[PDB]
Amino acid sequence: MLTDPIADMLTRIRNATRVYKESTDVPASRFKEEILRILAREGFIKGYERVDVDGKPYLRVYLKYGPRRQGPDPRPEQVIHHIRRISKPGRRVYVGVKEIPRVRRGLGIAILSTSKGVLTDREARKLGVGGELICEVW
Amino acid sequence: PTINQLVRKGREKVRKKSKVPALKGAPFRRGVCTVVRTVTPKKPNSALRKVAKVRLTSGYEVTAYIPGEGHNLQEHSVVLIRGGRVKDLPGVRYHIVRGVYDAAGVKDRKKSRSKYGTKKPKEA
RNA sequence: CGGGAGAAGGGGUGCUCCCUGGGGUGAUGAGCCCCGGGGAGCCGCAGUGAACAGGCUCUGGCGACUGUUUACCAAAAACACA
RNA sequence: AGGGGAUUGAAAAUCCCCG
RNA sequence: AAAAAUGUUCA
RNA sequence: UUCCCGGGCCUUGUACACACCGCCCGUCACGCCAUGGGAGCGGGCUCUACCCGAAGUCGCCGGGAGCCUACGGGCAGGCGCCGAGGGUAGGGCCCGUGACUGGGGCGAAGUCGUAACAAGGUAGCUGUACCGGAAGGUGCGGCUGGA
RNA sequence: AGCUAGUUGGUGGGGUAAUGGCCCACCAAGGCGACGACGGGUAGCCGGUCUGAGAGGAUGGCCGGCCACAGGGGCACUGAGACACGGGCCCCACUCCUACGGGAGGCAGCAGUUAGGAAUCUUCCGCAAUGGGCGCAAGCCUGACGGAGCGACGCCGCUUGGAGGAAGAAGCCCUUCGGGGUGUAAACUCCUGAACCCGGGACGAAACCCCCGACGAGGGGACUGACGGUACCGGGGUAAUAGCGCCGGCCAACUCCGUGCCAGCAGCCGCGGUAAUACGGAGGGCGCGAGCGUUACCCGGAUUCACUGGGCGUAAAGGGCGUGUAGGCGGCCUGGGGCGUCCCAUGUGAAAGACCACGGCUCAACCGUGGGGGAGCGUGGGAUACGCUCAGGCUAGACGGUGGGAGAGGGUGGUGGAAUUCCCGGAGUAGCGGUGAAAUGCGCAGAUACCGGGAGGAACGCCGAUGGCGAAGGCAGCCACCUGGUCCACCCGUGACGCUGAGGCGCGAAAGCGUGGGGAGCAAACCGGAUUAGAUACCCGGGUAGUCCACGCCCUAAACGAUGCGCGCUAGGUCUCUGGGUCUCCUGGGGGCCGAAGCUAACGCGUUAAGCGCGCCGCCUGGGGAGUACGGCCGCAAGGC
Ligand SMILES: NC[C@@H]1O[C@H](O[C@H]2[C@@H](O)[C@H](O[C@@H]3[C@@H](O)[C@H](N)C[C@H](N)[C@H]3O[C@H]3O[C@H](CO)[C@@H](O)[C@H](O)[C@H]3N)O[C@@H]2CO)[C@H](N)[C@@H](O)[C@@H]1O
Ligand SMILES: [Mg+2]
Ligand SMILES: [Mg+2]
Ligand SMILES: [Mg+2]
Ligand SMILES: [Mg+2]
Ligand SMILES: [Mg+2]
Ligand SMILES: [Mg+2]
Ligand SMILES: [Mg+2]
Ligand SMILES: [Mg+2]
Ligand SMILES: [Mg+2]
Ligand SMILES: [Mg+2]
Ligand SMILES: [Mg+2]
Ligand SMILES: [Mg+2]
Ligand SMILES: [Mg+2]
Ligand SMILES: [Mg+2]
Ligand SMILES: [Mg+2]
Ligand SMILES: [Mg+2]
Ligand SMILES: [Mg+2]
Ligand SMILES: [Mg+2]
Ligand SMILES: [Mg+2]
Ligand SMILES: [Mg+2]
Ligand SMILES: [Mg+2]
Ligand SMILES: [Mg+2]
Ligand SMILES: [Mg+2]
Ligand SMILES: [Mg+2]
Ligand SMILES: [Mg+2]
Ligand SMILES: [Mg+2]
Ligand SMILES: [Mg+2]
Ligand SMILES: [Mg+2]
Ligand SMILES: [Mg+2]
Ligand SMILES: [Mg+2]
Ligand SMILES: [Mg+2]
Ligand SMILES: [Mg+2]
Ligand SMILES: [Mg+2]
Ligand SMILES: [Mg+2]
Ligand SMILES: [Mg+2]
Ligand SMILES: [Mg+2]
Ligand SMILES: [Mg+2]
Ligand SMILES: [Mg+2]
Ligand SMILES: [Mg+2]
Ligand SMILES: [Mg+2]
Ligand SMILES: [Mg+2]
Ligand SMILES: [Mg+2]
Ligand SMILES: [Mg+2]
Ligand SMILES: [Mg+2]
Ligand SMILES: [Mg+2]
Ligand SMILES: [Mg+2]
Ligand SMILES: [Mg+2]
Ligand SMILES: [Mg+2]
Ligand SMILES: [Mg+2]
Ligand SMILES: [Mg+2]
Ligand SMILES: [Mg+2]
Ligand SMILES: [Mg+2]
Ligand SMILES: [Mg+2]
Ligand SMILES: [Mg+2]
Ligand SMILES: [Mg+2]
Ligand SMILES: [Mg+2]
Ligand SMILES: [Mg+2]
Ligand SMILES: [Mg+2]
Ligand SMILES: [Mg+2]
Ligand SMILES: [Mg+2]
Ligand SMILES: [Mg+2]
Ligand SMILES: [Mg+2]
Ligand SMILES: [Mg+2]
Ligand SMILES: [Mg+2]
Ligand SMILES: [Mg+2]
Ligand SMILES: [Mg+2]
Ligand SMILES: [Mg+2]
Ligand SMILES: [Mg+2]
Ligand SMILES: [Mg+2]
Ligand SMILES: [Mg+2]
Ligand SMILES: [Mg+2]
Ligand SMILES: [Mg+2]
Ligand SMILES: [Mg+2]
Ligand SMILES: [Mg+2]
Ligand SMILES: [Mg+2]
Ligand SMILES: [Mg+2]
Ligand SMILES: [Mg+2]
Ligand SMILES: [Mg+2]
Ligand SMILES: [Mg+2]
Ligand SMILES: [Mg+2]
Ligand SMILES: [Mg+2]
Ligand SMILES: [Mg+2]
Ligand SMILES: [Mg+2]
Ligand SMILES: [Mg+2]
Ligand SMILES: [Mg+2]
Ligand SMILES: [Mg+2]
Ligand SMILES: [Mg+2]
Ligand SMILES: [Mg+2]
Ligand SMILES: [Mg+2]
Ligand SMILES: [Mg+2]
Ligand SMILES: [Mg+2]
Ligand SMILES: [Mg+2]
Ligand SMILES: [Mg+2]
Ligand SMILES: [Mg+2]
Ligand SMILES: [Mg+2]
Ligand SMILES: [Mg+2]
Ligand SMILES: [Mg+2]
Ligand SMILES: [Mg+2]
Ligand SMILES: [Mg+2]
Ligand SMILES: [Mg+2]
Ligand SMILES: [Mg+2]
Ligand SMILES: [Mg+2]
Ligand SMILES: [Mg+2]
Ligand SMILES: [Mg+2]
Ligand SMILES: [Mg+2]
Ligand SMILES: [Mg+2]
Ligand SMILES: [Mg+2]
Ligand SMILES: [Mg+2]
Ligand SMILES: [Mg+2]
Ligand SMILES: [Mg+2]
Ligand SMILES: [Mg+2]
Ligand SMILES: [Mg+2]
Ligand SMILES: [Mg+2]
Ligand SMILES: [Mg+2]
Ligand SMILES: [Mg+2]
Ligand SMILES: [Mg+2]
Ligand SMILES: [Mg+2]
Ligand SMILES: [Mg+2]
Ligand SMILES: [Mg+2]
Ligand SMILES: [Mg+2]
Ligand SMILES: [Mg+2]
Ligand SMILES: [Mg+2]
Ligand SMILES: [Mg+2]
Ligand SMILES: [Mg+2]
Ligand SMILES: [Mg+2]
Ligand SMILES: [Mg+2]
Ligand SMILES: [Mg+2]
Ligand SMILES: [Mg+2]
Ligand SMILES: [Mg+2]
Ligand SMILES: [Mg+2]
Ligand SMILES: [Mg+2]
Ligand SMILES: [Mg+2]
Ligand SMILES: [Mg+2]
Ligand SMILES: [Mg+2]
Ligand SMILES: [Mg+2]
Ligand SMILES: [Mg+2]
Ligand SMILES: [Mg+2]
Ligand SMILES: [Mg+2]
Ligand SMILES: [Mg+2]
Ligand SMILES: [Mg+2]
Ligand SMILES: [Mg+2]
Ligand SMILES: [Mg+2]
Ligand SMILES: [Mg+2]
Ligand SMILES: [Mg+2]
Ligand SMILES: [Mg+2]
Ligand SMILES: [Mg+2]
Repeated sequence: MLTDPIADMLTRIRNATRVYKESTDVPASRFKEEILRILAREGFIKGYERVDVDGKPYLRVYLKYGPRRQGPDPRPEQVIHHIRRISKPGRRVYVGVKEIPRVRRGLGIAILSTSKGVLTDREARKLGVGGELICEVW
Repeated sequence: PTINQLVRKGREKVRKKSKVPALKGAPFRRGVCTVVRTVTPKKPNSALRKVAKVRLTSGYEVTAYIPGEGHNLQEHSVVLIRGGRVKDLPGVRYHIVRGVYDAAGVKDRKKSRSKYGTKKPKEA
C-alpha cells in the first residue's frame, strides 16, 4: 500500500534509469514534484509533466542519460549513479543548519525539507536553516 | 534488526572471561607446591615437561609450569605463579616465576636471563 | 489439588463505668430478649481463676482409605473394600 | 619396569640377551 | 541386480 | 567377456588428498580436570511474629511523699508511646562441603565390533516408539541434503 | 512478575526554620507495574581520564565540586549551624589498666607498628609565605600549609666523552684455507672536562606594627626565610656506569658447535626423531637504552552487538501455521493550531584539564597570562515543508453489492466394487511354501490350486498429471446435506475503515497416552529358521501394542521452497490449470521450465526474486560442553517450552 511514497519515487526512478528508459510515471504528489523540480532545477532529468491514467493522476519523469560508449557493454553512463532516501518513516532524520551533509565532496546534492521550503545541501545552507534530511542524489 | 526492534531489544555487550583467574586481577599470586610430578606433551610432541600443582593464597590449587633446564621444587616449596598458559599441556595455565621465593634461578644460563631470574655473571 | 491444618508459634479472656451500630416481638417510641464495636478505670500469684478440656515435630516400615476379626490372652502388616 | 642388539625415517609393537 | 571385517604414531 | 586379476577414455558420487593399504563411529580400560544429583552437615543475607527492653525525645501526672518561689510556676521522682538490641518461633534467597552416584572435557601408538563417507556394501537422515555390549536395529511417518 | 497498611488520597491536629502519612486520630479505598513495578546482585556521583577517524567502548586513581561515614547500632543536648571523627548517653564487639575495689580507649588526622598482600614512604624542618580561629593590637595555635626525606613509579633534561688513527694489532668467530668479521673499534696522539676542590650567595618579604595627616585616602620609617651556605655566578679541575630483549614467519636481525621427539622453546602458526637459521653456548646482527623485558587490566585492530556500520536458500540465524491485543509504521487534496522539527537572541555551561598563542625557571617536564571552542537545558521572538493534531473533501489502498466459475478445502449421514483373511459347502490328491540356495513352517487328521455361499475389517485400481485445493499439518471410490476460503465480470455502495503483530487464543503428520469400541491385512517387541567368526541385524516362517472409530490428552518433525508477512518497481520466450470478451486474439488468477538488467562466495535466483525499495514481527553472533544442568511453566506419562 506504499508506506513511504517518496522513497518509492526514487526507487521507480532508480530502476527505470538502471535500464535506460524514456520516462517513468510516479503517482501525483505536490511534495513529490518538489523533489522533482529540485531534481531537475539541478539538471538530473530532462524534466517531467502531469498526466492521468484514467482519473489516476501520475507524473511523467523524463530521464537523462549519457553518451553511448566505446567497447564491450556500450551502455551509456547515467546522470544519476546513485539516489537513496535518508529520513525514512521508520526513523525520521533531522539536521541542524551545521549538520547538513556535504554530498559527494560537493559534486553531489542532498534534497531536504525545511520550514521555509524544499532546499538543497547548498541552498538550505545558504538560507542557513535546517529540517528533515529527505535524501541525497549524485 | 529494525530500528524499532533496536529501540526495544538493543545490542548486547560481549563481556569476556579471564583467560587466567589469578584472583584480584593480580600481576602475580603466591602459593605452596602441593605436588611436583612430570606430565607428557600433547598432540604431536613427546617429552617430560615438568609441572607442579600449587595451593594458592586464595585457597586455590592449580597446575603451574616450570621453565628452563633442571630446578629444585619440592612437595612443600613456596613459589610465585606468573600466569602463562603452556599451549601443549591441557590445563597448565600458569608459569612459575623463576628465581623467586623457593624457586631457584637457572644455573649457568647465559642468554635471556631476565626471564629465568639468572644473575648477571662477571667476565673478569 | 480436597488436604497436609487445631500445622507449627503467639497474643486475648475477669470486674466497673461511658458512648455507639444493626436484629426479632411490639407498634414504627417503651420494656423484652439477640448478635457486635470503640474508650477509659479497679483487684489479685493467677480472670475458660472451680469442673468438662489436644502436648508437639522430623523421619522409616506395612496396609490405600471408613470398615471387620479370634464372645473369655492375638484388633494386626490379617479379612473386607472400591 | 630401564639399558643393549635386530628392526624403523624415528618410534610403538615383535623376536634374543643381562645384576 | 553385489559373500566378505580391519588395517599403530609423528612426519 | 557373464565370473576372478590388472589396465585405458567418458561419466557419477564423495565427509578421501603420504589419496580405500583412505577415512571414520560408539562402548570398554587407564590417567588428569571441572561439573549435576545426593541422607545430609557448616556459614552469610534477609522477612514475619510475639516476649524482655537501655539511653533519649515526647505525652500524662507531680497524689496523702520530696527541692526551690518573687504563690504563676520549675526541678526530682512516677506512668505511658516510640525504641537499639537481645530471646523464641516459623519462612525466603545465596555460598561452601558430602558417602555414593550421573553424565561431560582432554590425554603418541590398550579392547570389541563397523554405524557413517563411493547402492559404504540393507540410500541416508530425521520426530517418535520399542529394543540391544557398543556403535545401532526395527516399526510408523517424514525429507532428498538420495535413487 | 506481580508489589503495597501509613500503603493512596482526604478533614482536623501534632511537628518544623518551612512543604508534606514526616507523625497521630477519624474517614474514603486507593497507589505502582512489561514505558519493567517488587526482588537479588553490584556501586559512592560528577568535572574529567584512557582509547577510537568518529560514533562509540572503558573508566572515575591525583586535583576541583556534591554526598556519605568516623569500631557496629540508637538517641538527644548545646548552638546561627551538628545529631556533631579528636562533645555527650546507652547497648554490643574488641584491646588495655589496676593497688582486683573499679575504671580506660576509639590514627578512615601527620608519621610510625602489626596483619593481610604481588605491592605502596620519614616516628623529618618550619610557621618565613598563603589560608584559617581568637584578640584592639602585640600575638598564640595551625602534621592546613610551605619545604625536605624514601622508591627509575611516572614525565622531562643530562653523562659514560670529542677529533684524528691501518689497504686494517691482538684475542675470539667464521673460512671455498687465499681470506672474511668484530673495526676506527682499540692501542696510541692531541682538547673538552661530569665529578670532586676553594670563593661569593639569593628571589620568595611586604604587610600587620611606629610618626605626620583624622587611627581614613596619600607619603615616610622598621622587623621577619624552614628550605639554605642549597640554587645560581666566578676560579681550579680527573676521560669519568651499561644494560636488557630479540634475530623461522608474522617482525628488523645468521652462521658454527652441542643436543638427538631427549633436554627444552613457544603470542597464533609451530620446532626438536644425528648435517636444527626455532633448544643450549658462541661469533655476528637488529632493536631500545639507565633502562630493558615479563604477568595483569582497559580501548584498538574487531564493520566481531553493525546508529555511523552486519546479517538468516545451502556458512549460526524465519517462529510448524493461523487469528489477533498492545505497540510500531500510514493514500490523495484544502484550511486552523504549532507539540516534534528548524532559525535568531539571551541565561547557563565554576575552576582545573583538553586545543591556540605568548611569556617564567638555561630547555623541557612542570607553571603563568590572554584567546577560542562546549554539547545539553531554561526564558523571549519567529518559520510551517515534513512528522503530529483538529476540521472539511476524494477514490488509486481496503471492505461491500448483483451475477457466475473451478477445486482430493472441512464436518456428518449413507453407499459400490476389486482384493486379503477366516467360516460352511463341493470337487480333487502329494505336496504347497519360501529362497541366493535353504530351513523353520503348513499338508494323507486331506493342504496348495478350482468353484459355490457367507462374515468382517481396512485401503480406494484405471481416471492421475510434470495437475488441483488448503494458512500449515495435510486432502483421492460414489452420493446428499452443512460449511470455509479463492477467482472472474459488472463501476453499484462505504470512504483510508490500512500493513504488521510482543503477549494471548486456535490448528497442528507420524509415533505415544487416557475411557470405551473394533480387528482382515500389516507389524516394533517377541520366538523360531537360515547367514556369519558372532548376527541381540539385513532374508524366511510366526506374532502383540499399534495402525481403524468416538471422546479427551500429548504439541514434536528434514512441521523444507531448509526462502516471515504486506505493498511498489524492474525484458521476453515456452506449456499448463482455471475465469471473461465485438474469441488466429485480447485481458485476469495459479502452477512449472528457460532466462533481461541486476544480485550471489559459488552453486544458483531471476515479475512464483535470492533484483531495486519502504513498514512491522521473529531470530543469529566460532566448534565441543548442550538443547545438557538448575529454576520456572505445562503434561497422566513419555516429555515439552
Ligand atoms: N574427544 C573425545 C570425546 O570422548 C569419546 O572419545 C574418547 C574415547 O573413545 C577415546 O579412546 C581411544 C579409542 O577410541 C581408540 N580406539 C584407541 C585409543 N588408544 C583411545 O585413546 C584414549 O586413551 C589413551 C590412553 O590409553 C590416550 O592417550 C588418548 O589421548 C585417548 N584419546 O578417547 C577419547 C577421550 O580422549 C567420544 N567417542 C568422542 O566422540 C568425544 O568427542
Ligand atoms: Mg596424538
Ligand atoms: Mg613435535
Ligand atoms: Mg600470554
Ligand atoms: Mg500429619
Ligand atoms: Mg504435621
Ligand atoms: Mg473480680
Ligand atoms: Mg478450667
Ligand atoms: Mg471424661
Ligand atoms: Mg489398614
Ligand atoms: Mg480403622
Ligand atoms: Mg481376621
Ligand atoms: Mg467384637
Ligand atoms: Mg480374644
Ligand atoms: Mg484397631
Ligand atoms: Mg484385645
Ligand atoms: Mg558367493
Ligand atoms: Mg577392531
Ligand atoms: Mg590400514
Ligand atoms: Mg598403525
Ligand atoms: Mg611427533
Ligand atoms: Mg620424516
Ligand atoms: Mg579433504
Ligand atoms: Mg578399510
Ligand atoms: Mg592410517
Ligand atoms: Mg558435587
Ligand atoms: Mg546441600
Ligand atoms: Mg511470646
Ligand atoms: Mg521511658
Ligand atoms: Mg553439591
Ligand atoms: Mg564424580
Ligand atoms: Mg566419571
Ligand atoms: Mg565415564
Ligand atoms: Mg569420558
Ligand atoms: Mg600410548
Ligand atoms: Mg545402515
Ligand atoms: Mg558400514
Ligand atoms: Mg548402509
Ligand atoms: Mg532391506
Ligand atoms: Mg527411526
Ligand atoms: Mg539390553
Ligand atoms: Mg537399553
Ligand atoms: Mg553384552
Ligand atoms: Mg544415532
Ligand atoms: Mg530388531
Ligand atoms: Mg525405515
Ligand atoms: Mg521411513
Ligand atoms: Mg512433510
Ligand atoms: Mg522419501
Ligand atoms: Mg549422495
Ligand atoms: Mg497540615
Ligand atoms: Mg535545626
Ligand atoms: Mg508514610
Ligand atoms: Mg494532614
Ligand atoms: Mg538491596
Ligand atoms: Mg561499595
Ligand atoms: Mg575504529
Ligand atoms: Mg569518547
Ligand atoms: Mg569491543
Ligand atoms: Mg563501561
Ligand atoms: Mg560515567
Ligand atoms: Mg583504578
Ligand atoms: Mg576529588
Ligand atoms: Mg553509621
Ligand atoms: Mg580502625
Ligand atoms: Mg556510629
Ligand atoms: Mg559556637
Ligand atoms: Mg565534634
Ligand atoms: Mg583520633
Ligand atoms: Mg597500651
Ligand atoms: Mg590501694
Ligand atoms: Mg560499684
Ligand atoms: Mg598514620
Ligand atoms: Mg607489612
Ligand atoms: Mg607479608
Ligand atoms: Mg603561619
Ligand atoms: Mg598566618
Ligand atoms: Mg673516537
Ligand atoms: Mg682482521
Ligand atoms: Mg683480528
Ligand atoms: Mg677485517
Ligand atoms: Mg659487537
Ligand atoms: Mg674550565
Ligand atoms: Mg627575601
Ligand atoms: Mg606577625
Ligand atoms: Mg604606608
Ligand atoms: Mg637559614
Ligand atoms: Mg666551573
Ligand atoms: Mg686543563
Ligand atoms: Mg677509557
Ligand atoms: Mg622468531
Ligand atoms: Mg627478517
Ligand atoms: Mg637429554
Ligand atoms: Mg628464547
Ligand atoms: Mg652429531
Ligand atoms: Mg655439521
Ligand atoms: Mg650440528
Ligand atoms: Mg639457534
Ligand atoms: Mg564474539
Ligand atoms: Mg545497523
Ligand atoms: Mg548444509
Ligand atoms: Mg542453517
Ligand atoms: Mg526454523
Ligand atoms: Mg495478522
Ligand atoms: Mg496502534
Ligand atoms: Mg513548537
Ligand atoms: Mg532539539
Ligand atoms: Mg553562549
Ligand atoms: Mg573551562
Ligand atoms: Mg621560554
Ligand atoms: Mg586559561
Ligand atoms: Mg550552539
Ligand atoms: Mg480525512
Ligand atoms: Mg463415509
Ligand atoms: Mg470378499
Ligand atoms: Mg491370521
Ligand atoms: Mg471329499
Ligand atoms: Mg492353510
Ligand atoms: Mg498451493
Ligand atoms: Mg479430509
Ligand atoms: Mg463459496
Ligand atoms: Mg463507486
Ligand atoms: Mg460521497
Ligand atoms: Mg498431533
Ligand atoms: Mg497415531
Ligand atoms: Mg507404551
Ligand atoms: Mg504377518
Ligand atoms: Mg516378519
Ligand atoms: Mg543362529
Ligand atoms: Mg562375516
Ligand atoms: Mg480417534
Ligand atoms: Mg493445545
Ligand atoms: Mg528435527
Ligand atoms: Mg520441501
Ligand atoms: Mg503466470
Ligand atoms: Mg503443483
Ligand atoms: Mg547477466
Ligand atoms: Mg533461472
Ligand atoms: Mg509486473
Ligand atoms: Mg515469466
Ligand atoms: Mg540471499
Ligand atoms: Mg512474522
Ligand atoms: Mg567458547
Ligand atoms: Mg561454546
Ligand atoms: Mg525443570
Ligand atoms: Mg506434574
Ligand atoms: Mg499413561
